[PDB]
This record gives sequence, C-alpha cells and structure tokens, in this order.
Amino acid sequence: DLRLHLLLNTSVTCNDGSPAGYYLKESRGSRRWLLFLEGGWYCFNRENCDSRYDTMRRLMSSRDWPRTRTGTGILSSQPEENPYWWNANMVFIPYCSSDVWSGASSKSEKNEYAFMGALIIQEVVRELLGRGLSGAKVLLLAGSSAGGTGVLLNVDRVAEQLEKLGYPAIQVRGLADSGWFLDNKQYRHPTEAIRRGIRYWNGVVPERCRRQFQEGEEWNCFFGYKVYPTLRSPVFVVQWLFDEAQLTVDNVHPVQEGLRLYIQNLGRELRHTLKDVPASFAPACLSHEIIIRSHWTDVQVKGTSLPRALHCWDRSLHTPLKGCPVHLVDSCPWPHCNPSCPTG
Ligand SMILES: Cc1cccc(Sc2ccc3n[nH]c(=O)n3n2)c1
Repeated sequence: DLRLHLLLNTSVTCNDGSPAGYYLKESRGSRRWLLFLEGGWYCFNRENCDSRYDTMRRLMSSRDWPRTRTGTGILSSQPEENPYWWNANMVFIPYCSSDVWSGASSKSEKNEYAFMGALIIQEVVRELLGRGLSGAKVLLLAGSSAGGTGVLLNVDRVAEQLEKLGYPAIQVRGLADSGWFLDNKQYRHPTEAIRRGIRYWNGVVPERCRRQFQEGEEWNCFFGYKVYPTLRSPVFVVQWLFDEAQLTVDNVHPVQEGLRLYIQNLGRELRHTLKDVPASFAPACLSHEIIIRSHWTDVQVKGTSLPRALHCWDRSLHTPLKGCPVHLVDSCPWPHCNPSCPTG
C-alpha cells in the first residue's frame, strides 16, 4: 500500500550511488506523518562493506527495490492492527547507507561507497513538504534497530531543518525502537567498529552530544543513555530489557550462575538507564524489534500495550494522566517473567 518514490535529488544516494528513496501512503484526512527508518546493522570498512554488497545488496542499493511495500504494525492503516496511528500518512525510508543513519559523504575518487544516511533523511523530509507534509501537525520520526539509533541521531536535526525552512508549527517527535544499547562488558571476549565506521562514513552526531564528548569521542552519541539527555525533541524509547542484538554483541548465545548473574545485571542496567526516560516501554523479554510487526499490539507492561502507551504519550504532549501511563518499564528480572512476551 506504500508506493516507492526515488529521490528527485539523485545526488542523495544509497551506498553504491543509486538514488535513495521512500515509500509513501498518503492519508489526506490526517495531519499526522510517520517517517520510519529501517534497520539492518552497518558496515565499517571496504572489505566489510564489499561483503555486505554481495549478500545484503538491498541494504546498499535501490536497484532491486520493489515498487510497493505493505505497511505493517505501526505502519498499518488498519485500526485493528494499528490502534495508535492507523489514519496517519505513512512513510517507510529504506536503509541503504549502512551508516546507522549518520553519514554525510558521497561516493567519489577516494570513496568506493557513499554514506549519506543523515542527508537521506533530510532530503526525504524536504521532498515530502511538497507532498502534504507542509500541512502536518506532528512528524513522528520512528525506527527500529539501527533505525532506532538513527532516530536518536537525527530527530533534532529534522526539527531544526523544519524551523529553518519556515515550518515552525510542525511538532517533530521521535520513537526509537530497539536502538537503545549499552556499551557494557561482554560475557565472553562493537564500539571499535562504530568508531571506525564514523571515520569511514564522515558520520555526524547531534550537536549538543558532540560538544559534550568532543573530537574523537563521537561514538558515545550512538548510545541512547548518553545521547538521549542532550535531545530537545520528545522521544519515546521502546527497548526489550534482554534485546537479542545486545546479547549477540555481548556474545551470549541450562544457565549457570555466572551467566544468570550476567543476564540479571544486564536487565538491571538497562532498566536503570530508563529511569529518567518519562516516555518508554521496556518489557522483560528476550526478543528484537517491536513496532512494525503485525502483532506489536500483544505485549503489555503493567497491563498497558505499546499502542496505548503511545496514545497516552500523544495526550501528554497536548501532570500524569489517570489510567493512561507513558513510563512502562518491567521490574521483574528474567526473560519472559512478563507473560505477554512474544513466544516464537
Ligand atoms: C555499537 C552500536 C551502538 C548503537 C547502534 C549500533 S547499530 C546496530 C546495533 C544492533 C543492531 N541489531 N539490528 C540492527 O540493525 N542493529 N544495529 C551499534
């Protein structure tokens, strides 16, 4: 139901120089716009990116993209599947820059690949303004996995871009799903890869965070708990307490005491980082991503689903609201101690 549009500025490109783009389903009766950033890891040097080009080429090129995609989960237009924003204008922005949405570098003499993720977002926004986004009341920049980190890295830049273009009435907000990671010690012997990636991509981080950590330390701003406090736009954080990608980088794959303590400490640490995040949804589950799967409605924390929490967040942005909470973090300490966790 979402139709592909390749960027009219064909100098804003995927890794291989093909045009980036976006999939759009308009809803003319709505002033809500949802721009979703796809995830899919990243690549950080020539050899690593060459491998990704061989077997993950859709994440590096628009040459083989389909002309349409179906909106699912928070991108669904069916109220039963999407109680939150079923009537919104839906935009899916494919991830084809392999840079966690941070890059601002073109392919050239010196560069085999272009890493333009930050510019792709800006150009999508610019071209959407002429397609109805100029009339928006809310622009929700959402994303999952690398796209969720992408939200944290880009939401304030979108807000600044719209102000500078003359649209101060559009409220820019972020929804970061499964992009809130810890730079913790591994269970058995990632920050090096991002550090290298940033130099390779000419990657950019939000200004206030950059100014805190200073030259050479911008990698810190890829970690939600460090970049989030520096952001001005409202951001809702969705994060499984035992995210499978976090456990993978931690090299966690009958559980003895050392691993039990490691897993319990990870959940405690992640819960701690969310204590001062007033709009958050963090179930005690071992899983990965939430917002674009069709059954995203099923999980609940303290009896409240994510679509409900997001609706309560909308109301809060019109004192806490009676019966309509926005801060929902499990306190139970082990995967699937929440009975509503996904099973299979
Ligand atoms: C070290 C770091 C910090 C923040 C974001 C990233 S990028 C990433 C990390 C995990 C993951 N799982 N699925 C997916 O796309 N990603 N992307 C890397």
